[PDB]
Amino acid sequence: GEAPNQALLRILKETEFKKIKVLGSGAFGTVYKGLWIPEGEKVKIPVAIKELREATSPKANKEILDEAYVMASVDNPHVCRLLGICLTSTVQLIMQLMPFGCLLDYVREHKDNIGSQYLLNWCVQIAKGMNYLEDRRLVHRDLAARNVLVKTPQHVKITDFGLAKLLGAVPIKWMALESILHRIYTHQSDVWSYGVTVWELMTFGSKPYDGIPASEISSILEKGERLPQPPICTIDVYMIMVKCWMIDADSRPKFRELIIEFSKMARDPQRYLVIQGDERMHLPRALMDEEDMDDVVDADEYLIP
Ligand SMILES: */C=C/C(=O)Nc1cccc(-n2c(=O)cc(C)c3cnc(Nc4ccc(N5CCN(C)CC5)cc4OC)nc32)c1
Repeated sequence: GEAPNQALLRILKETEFKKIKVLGSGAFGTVYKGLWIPEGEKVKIPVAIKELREATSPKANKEILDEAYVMASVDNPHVCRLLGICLTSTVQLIMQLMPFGCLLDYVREHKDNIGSQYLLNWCVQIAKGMNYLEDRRLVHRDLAARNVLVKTPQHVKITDFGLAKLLGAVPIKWMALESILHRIYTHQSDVWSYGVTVWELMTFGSKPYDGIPASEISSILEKGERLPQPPICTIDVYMIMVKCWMIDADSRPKFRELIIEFSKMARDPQRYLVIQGDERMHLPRALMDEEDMDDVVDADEYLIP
């Protein structure tokens, strides 16, 4: 029924990479900004290293390992890549560094400077990665603006696959109704989450259903209520979100369709999003935690035979 998964999982020596700074902390683990030099080859790769702070807990490791298994098995420009695993006292995940951080943080921080062309483009990129997930048959089960990371302001990537699962087999606000009521997840259910994600970007990081109980949420959706149209949004952009939130999953648009629609819009962005001073805005040595190296290469340019 299924093809063999012939992805390579790479084991790395601790000496190979160094941790420079702490990006985030808490719960099971903390993730570090880092530099990785691979073996014999003389290149330096910027990495995000995530490791379990609380030593080893036998229950805990399954989640970290599963994340690695899924990450290794994916190759796409708009999906985040796992370089290696380090089997120390604590399992360590070495991943490509997304220098500009969380997409959700980014829109909130830069809302004054984010143009329509960037927004439509981000929408296209997320759909492309998500469609790739669909080709895989993997389901994100947790797609949100928070789970998209930006490598350059013009290039974002889907992330947080730890909960990811194969088709067949909490972020209640992002969840589809079929997921809330019946714990059912499908690529189409994923599409609904994509719509909430699009809404977050359009609203520049606003919180959906703010001040609403999750307990409340199923009824509201059952009621047929949905998220409001964003001020920047034209009816054409808003309608796409609405289709994503339709109760009948098959009725909802496919990611492959979503890529098509957003691109057409991206072709003439001002028509579909109206934002004050759209024309004016601009969005971004240059390496941190090291002075020495100009041998740096992005993970993306670093390929493995
Ligand atoms: C979206 C919320 C969020 O903070 N997510 C987050 C926090 C910390 C680390 C990561 N994170 C990963 O979990 C996994 C990978 C692969 C990853 C890759 N690259 C980054 N880059 C990155 C994230 C966050 C930050 N900051 C620093 C400044 N601080 C105020 C905000 C968060 C910086 C950064 O690279 C500079 N993060 C990753 C995700």
